[PDB]
Amino acid sequence: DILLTQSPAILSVSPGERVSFSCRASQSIGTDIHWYQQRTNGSPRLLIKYASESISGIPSRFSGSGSGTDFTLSINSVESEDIANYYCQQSNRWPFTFGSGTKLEIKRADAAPTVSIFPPSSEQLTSGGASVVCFLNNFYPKDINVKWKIDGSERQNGVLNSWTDQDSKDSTYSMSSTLTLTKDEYERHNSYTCEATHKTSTSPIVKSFNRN
Amino acid sequence: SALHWRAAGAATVLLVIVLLAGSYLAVLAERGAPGAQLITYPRALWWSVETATTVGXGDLYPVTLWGRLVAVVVVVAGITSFGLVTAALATWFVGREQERRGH
Amino acid sequence: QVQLQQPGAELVKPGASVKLSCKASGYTFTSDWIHWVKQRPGHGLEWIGEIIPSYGRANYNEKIQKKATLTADKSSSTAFMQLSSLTSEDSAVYYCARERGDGYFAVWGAGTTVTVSSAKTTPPSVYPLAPGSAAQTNSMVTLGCLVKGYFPEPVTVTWNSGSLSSGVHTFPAVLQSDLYTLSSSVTVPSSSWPSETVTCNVAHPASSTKVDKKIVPRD
Ligand SMILES: CCCC[N+](CCCC)(CCCC)CCCC
Ligand SMILES: [K+]
Ligand SMILES: [K+]
Ligand SMILES: [K+]
Ligand SMILES: [K+]
Repeated sequence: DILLTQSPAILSVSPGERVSFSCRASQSIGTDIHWYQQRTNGSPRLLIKYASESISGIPSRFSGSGSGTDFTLSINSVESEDIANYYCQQSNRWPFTFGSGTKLEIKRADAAPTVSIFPPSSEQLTSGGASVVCFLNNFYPKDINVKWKIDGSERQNGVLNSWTDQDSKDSTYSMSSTLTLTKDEYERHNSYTCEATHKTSTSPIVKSFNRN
Repeated sequence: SALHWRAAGAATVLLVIVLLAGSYLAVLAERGAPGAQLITYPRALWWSVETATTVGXGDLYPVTLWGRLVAVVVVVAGITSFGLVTAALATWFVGREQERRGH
Repeated sequence: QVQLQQPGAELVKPGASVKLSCKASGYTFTSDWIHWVKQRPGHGLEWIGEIIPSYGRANYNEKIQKKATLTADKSSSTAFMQLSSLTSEDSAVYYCARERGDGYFAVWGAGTTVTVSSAKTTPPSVYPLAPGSAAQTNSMVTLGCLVKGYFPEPVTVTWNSGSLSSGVHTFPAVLQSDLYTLSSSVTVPSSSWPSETVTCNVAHPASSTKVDKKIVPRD
């Protein structure tokens, strides 16, 4: 079988700069290579067929080159929408084989998170539960630390976090920290705070709210 | 229309059918075998032309039994057709030469 | 029009089987090959096999333990993949693609999240996320939608039935006690709310449920 090597697996590039992915086949496959783009939670979409032939609907900034074993997919002026995974696939010999995949990564200007604290919903309290949600939206770089405080004392139990991949609208990142308690534990505490410490601000950006 | 020109014409249409069906059947039998390159229809159609014309190449060839049986059919249909055209040109020449001799 | 249509999700007990679908539309020729691609979460694309519906011959990836059986009902333009004796290793997304016999996959389906687990199916609980009473709003305002206690993945969270796409963050789910949980964020201008309604549409295909929830300010 034909092996499709894609190195490097991650590729950083500044906005508006030209990027180039690399696909190498274990043996000569002529031009029988095809490129696919896959964003987060999306289906793959054909970008380039037969090394260099383009597709309708794919912007003109997507080009392709190479023959034999070395193939190249290039993007003139990378945009935030281009943030996705890029696979190559050969159809020269059976069976069809795919590449390992290359993730595109934009290096934008630094951005501070937009913190937002949300009390639990009265619909949720009816079912015997309380969950305080805190959003850390549209920051760069992706390194960030959330801190939970209840009545001034730091909290760590019942806290689950989730990070997004690099957002494809503005090349930023985002994070949600969810503090989950019962109604008993929630009703015997006054203030709930959410502190975000980022590379952009030495002072942490905090948001609080009192249940009373 | 005579016979040697009806057959020459019919053989051509029959050969095109052999080229098309051969291209379809080659991809059907070659897919599944590792290393097989005869697995897309456009290049299989090019291979069937190489094969019926007996140019052969070597950029494409079957590796499976039923793909090689499809090859045998495409070759024979190709050699026979291009030979049936030659036989038709002889009848045309032998015929018009009898007219040049009076008979 | 959507060419390849696949279900949202399927929940398979360990060792059981499942028959994924992939209904087709658009130009269907005799040279159509339907492929099935397996993608584990975080990993790449893995070719499983191919099927020619205008004949019914199926080929399979020689390099993997054959876990599939491809069929095709030519009358309904539907390709079926029959997986059986599944483990957690088989838990992944399964795309179907249409090849015009010329090597490339011209179009893909949305894929079907196959979750191999023993846990029961749980529909999601959707809860509003309106700002606290003492939160000074800038020119924008951030509203949210909390999806908790559901199994299995996935959930499709759209805002105002899809009309609102700008400024939306749907965070990945987290697994705990055999139940998933995630939240979605929406950021509309502060002036535009609550004069113009805002609603998150959360759809859990593994339970065939889709629910709304308007984000009103707190009483
Ligand atoms: C001396 C061999 C010549 C090869 N032929 C004639 C082509 C001459 C240009 C190939 C058939 C082409 C349809 C006939 C041999 C058939 C076995
Ligand atoms: K020859
Ligand atoms: K020859
Ligand atoms: K040769
Ligand atoms: K040769």
